[PDB]
Amino acid sequence: QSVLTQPPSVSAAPGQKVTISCSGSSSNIGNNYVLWYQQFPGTAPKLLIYGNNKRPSGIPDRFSGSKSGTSATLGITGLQTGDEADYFCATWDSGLSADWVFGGGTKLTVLSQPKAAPSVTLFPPSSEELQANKATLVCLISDFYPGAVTVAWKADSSPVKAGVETTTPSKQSNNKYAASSYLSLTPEQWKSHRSYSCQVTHEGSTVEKTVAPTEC
Amino acid sequence: EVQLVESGGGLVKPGGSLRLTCVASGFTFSDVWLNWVRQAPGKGLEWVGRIKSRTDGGTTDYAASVKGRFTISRDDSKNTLYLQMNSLKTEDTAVYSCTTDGFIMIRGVSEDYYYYYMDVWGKGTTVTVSSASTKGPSVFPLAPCSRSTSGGTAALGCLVKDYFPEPVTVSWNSGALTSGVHTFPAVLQSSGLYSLSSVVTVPSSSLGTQTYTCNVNHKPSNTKVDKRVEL
Amino acid sequence: CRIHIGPGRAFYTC
Repeated sequence: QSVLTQPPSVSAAPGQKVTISCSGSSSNIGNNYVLWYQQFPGTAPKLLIYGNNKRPSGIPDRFSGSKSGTSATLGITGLQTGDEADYFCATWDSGLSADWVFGGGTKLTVLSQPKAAPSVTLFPPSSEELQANKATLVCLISDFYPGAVTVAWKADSSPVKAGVETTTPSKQSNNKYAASSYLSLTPEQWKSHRSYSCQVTHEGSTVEKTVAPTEC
Repeated sequence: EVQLVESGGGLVKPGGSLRLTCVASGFTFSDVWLNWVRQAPGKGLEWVGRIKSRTDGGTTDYAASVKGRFTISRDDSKNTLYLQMNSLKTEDTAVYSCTTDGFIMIRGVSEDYYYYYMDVWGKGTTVTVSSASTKGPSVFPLAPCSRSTSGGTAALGCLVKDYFPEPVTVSWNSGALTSGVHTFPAVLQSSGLYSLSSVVTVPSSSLGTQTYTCNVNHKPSNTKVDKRVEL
Repeated sequence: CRIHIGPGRAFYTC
């Protein structure tokens, strides 16, 4: 629900090129001018592009920008390992308060190992938690690369979106990533359905695990 | 140092008030417009408001989400920016940072152009708005629905549930077990309480050869829990 | 004159 919309992640190998898009509305991007920033973990944002397509001092020409309608794009060529970072767009709103507005950010991964599919384990609620009159399904996701996934839950065959929390991926020791997701249920809901599923999508491929109350 | 440094963050209950301060060093503070921005957990940056320089009138603009509740002011003599927050809501929970507007100038023959951008950025201060009282976690075992496969691997873990405030720390077998271990970030439940999980992946054959105990430490409530997990 | 490209700024000043 960031005001400007960016893809959560993009990736390519050293030497290659990528684009990162930023989508807004006429009240922001459409009528105003776009900035792009680079940000490494634990560091401050660094300006890369201003006025849609201009580079400030010290920014090499392999970074470029364009604006089209209510969208904007950052282009990066000749990727270096040192370019791995978060990239976000910004502009302002055309109302009288003139808010600065921002994109949600895009994690750029400069590929340094083969892409790796996540291992998924879905844990059912424990007997102990059920005795406490609660029930939590825990979907644990690990060893994926690059570090971005989406998670979808199902009760039987139907999507379930309520009672879901998911963590943002964090680096493991082997430079692959892990994440977690939780589905909160009443003991009653848990016993009701014949199964619950956690579906994890990574780089266009889905891994699914299912648990059944009448099997645990 | 050329920098902005925020302070004053902390825990406050809904309906309460809190004032943040932001101290500038190393540049002419009175010459710049300043912003407050914030970033909620798992969310993107949101602008909170600005105050202009004295030469431009010293006026303030605010995001619709905080209008009538937050007030920005500046004391040029002290190089200091303030954010006074009143009638705080749980959704105001975030890291709050101050920034300056800077500009790039481009000379033309008849007009000079000035392109503005957020230039100097503070590191931020954390504000948590919650009605919750301190509470130690319940700890539940995480074990899979069916028997592990021969020749394969097995995952087991601990669900650390319903504690406040952050943080908790988790070790396994008193810290002796680190290989294959991952402790995840906390999530915030509807209840206003936090939960996290910690797991370890081991060879299926390793099962039955030793015990696996998660050690949970919640310093804010002076609670420690050891929980064995059996597969 | 000056042209100001950013939020809250008067667009043209002289």
